[PDB]
Amino acid sequence: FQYPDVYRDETAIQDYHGHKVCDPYAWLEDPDSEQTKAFVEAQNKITVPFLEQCPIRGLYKERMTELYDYPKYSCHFKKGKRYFYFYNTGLQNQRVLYVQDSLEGEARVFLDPNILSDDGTVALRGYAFSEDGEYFAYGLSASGSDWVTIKFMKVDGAKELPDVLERVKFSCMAWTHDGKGMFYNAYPQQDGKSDGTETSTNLHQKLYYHVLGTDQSEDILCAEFPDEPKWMGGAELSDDGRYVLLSIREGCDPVNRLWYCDLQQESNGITGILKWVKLIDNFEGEYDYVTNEGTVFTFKTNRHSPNYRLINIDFTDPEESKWKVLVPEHEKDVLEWVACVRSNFLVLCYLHDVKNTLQLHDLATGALLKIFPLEVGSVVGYSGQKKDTEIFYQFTSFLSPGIIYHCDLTKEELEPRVFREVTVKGIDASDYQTVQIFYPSKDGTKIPMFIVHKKGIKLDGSHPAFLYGYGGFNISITPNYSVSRLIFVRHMGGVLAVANIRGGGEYGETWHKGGILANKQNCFDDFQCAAEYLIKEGYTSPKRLTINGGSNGGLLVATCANQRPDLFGCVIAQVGVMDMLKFHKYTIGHAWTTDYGCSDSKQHFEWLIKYSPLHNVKLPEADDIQYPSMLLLTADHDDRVVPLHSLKFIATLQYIVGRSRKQNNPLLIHVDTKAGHGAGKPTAKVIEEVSDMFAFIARCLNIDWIP
Ligand SMILES: O=C([C@@H]1CC(F)(F)CN1C(=O)CCN1C(=O)c2ccccc2C1=O)N1CCCC1
Repeated sequence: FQYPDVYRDETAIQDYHGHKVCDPYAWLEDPDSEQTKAFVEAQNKITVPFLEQCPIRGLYKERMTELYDYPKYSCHFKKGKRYFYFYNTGLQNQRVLYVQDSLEGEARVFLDPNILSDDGTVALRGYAFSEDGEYFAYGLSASGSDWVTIKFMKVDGAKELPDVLERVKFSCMAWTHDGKGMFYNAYPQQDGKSDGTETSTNLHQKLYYHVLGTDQSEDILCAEFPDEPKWMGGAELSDDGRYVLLSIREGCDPVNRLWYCDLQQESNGITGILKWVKLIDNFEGEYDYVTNEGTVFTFKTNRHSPNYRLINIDFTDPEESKWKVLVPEHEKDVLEWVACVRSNFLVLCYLHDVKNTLQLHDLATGALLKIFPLEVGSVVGYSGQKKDTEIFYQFTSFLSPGIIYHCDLTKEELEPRVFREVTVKGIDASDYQTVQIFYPSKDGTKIPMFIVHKKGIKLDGSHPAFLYGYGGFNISITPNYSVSRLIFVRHMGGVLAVANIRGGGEYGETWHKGGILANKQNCFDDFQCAAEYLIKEGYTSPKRLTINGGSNGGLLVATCANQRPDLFGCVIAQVGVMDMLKFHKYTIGHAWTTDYGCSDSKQHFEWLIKYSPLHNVKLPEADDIQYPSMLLLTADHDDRVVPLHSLKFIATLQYIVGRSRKQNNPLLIHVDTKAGHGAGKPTAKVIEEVSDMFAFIARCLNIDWIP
């Protein structure tokens, strides 16, 4: 196979604070052009076959269907007088929402998204029940877009209502307790397309209030910031449903603004812009509403608390030099989330060395009452509200699909018991072993990393290791269950390894801030030192190492291949960011500037320019050295991270590095149709994806298959 001829527009010179930089494939930024679509068809025209010629691709796909064909369950959660839970019988495209009148009664289907699209590309995204639990609202995203459409249903007898709301994106959903309507966000009718294939930027998001039974055209706009195109304010009601807490965001940082409105002070209902009272009118800290008792509101904050803590604010006595610390910041443990339950019970879930821990405190004083026992892993689900008298929480780990626990908090002795549990026949945990080491980075900083391998393997660098990482946006990559990665471990004798490099939140905002802006390069160094570790201690070798990542992840893997291509022999970047110069001009990109910086700033341009994947591709100077096999994966409806990044990055690779004679390794790309950034991808498509990713690896590193 030969790489297709791509037209280079050498006249595309733009001036960044003096420096002149060329973008000969800037024409790839037009999704609807004939040239772009020819480029796309042409690339998939050489990748599809390639991927299909590997026989393992069928062995993998077959083992995937089987092993992934197990009952996936969500936590039961009570709304009103009925119970609810999502459930997938095994290989169903999208999870279904079942309902029951009693934890012991038979349960029926309440919402089956599977009947709205022959191929599972229409998916539920976001949902909100009325306070009474008698009305349901849900948004559905087509083809993977972020764009959503909210419909309404009457819980009793599952009735469809004529209500429909369009042009919704990154919106909240809050029902007033009077059950009259719902708060939501929508954008201004922009010229062009609005289905997820466009790249137009998103600004001027407003807060509107839909009154059930009316046309969207009659909705009440409740808040807008016309002087600030980027601010995005979500709303929600206090537990007593008297206050509306509006959280104003600008960028992806864990900081917001807290404005409130005493519903009981509105001259006569919600008739327009609200009389917002500006409590926290600055972006210096995160304020997360937990619950409130009267005017006393309790919020999870990080204000002078890198690891987060708890505070009480009386709205009558707002002055900061008065807030009362309920639960002080833990010197080393990070406070992930807090939930109020059974009125005065508080459930906090900490992150102790990238491991979740579940405790239970007293809202009144904050004293610790109980510790819920969990193995090493992650708590992935929870269900317990102020009015509930019971909790439900899901536990997952590298080797455990999941365990749902239950707990009746009305009992004197708080003893929790297994509610639901599920094992994946075909796999035997006792055969694998999880270890967590701490390796040092280029600067001394000890970085954590988990490693799953079979028991008994001899460290002689003879195994193919899959190294994963993300690094950024305060996201913490904790222990999860991936059948698709285990198969790799047992059917290709591979070594799984996940690194928690700086930029993430595993260690408060100081871990987040140590891998962003002027220190972004700290994650690439952090993630490189991980390959060097696995390789040094004989887990694997350079030619048999694979590094995956997507979104912020994919940028990481793409930059590490550009900086140290001699370290890995395979790279798989999914829907990643590649153009660090023009990234902020698309869809919601402007919100990422808080982690990367802005090419618009003479000072930010210098950090970016040095690592921007698309602008640092180079032919290795050493004779015996070449680029690792690379597979970029992206879809046409990814409006989160528009395809132009990968599209442009691939044209560049095949040209600069691809066309030389010493480069035997492949530089392929695969553009999926009817799929977006990742969320909501139907099962079928999911399976198909991993089969490629791993087939590619097998053909590239020449890996045999182990029955
Ligand atoms: O998608 C993203 C970044 C980093 C993230 F944290 F993962 C999520 N993200 C965001 O861009 C998230 C965008 N986003 C908001 O800012 C927001 C405000 C209120 C409600 C809903 C939303 C929402 O989806 N990226 C892809 C490339 C790297 C960053």
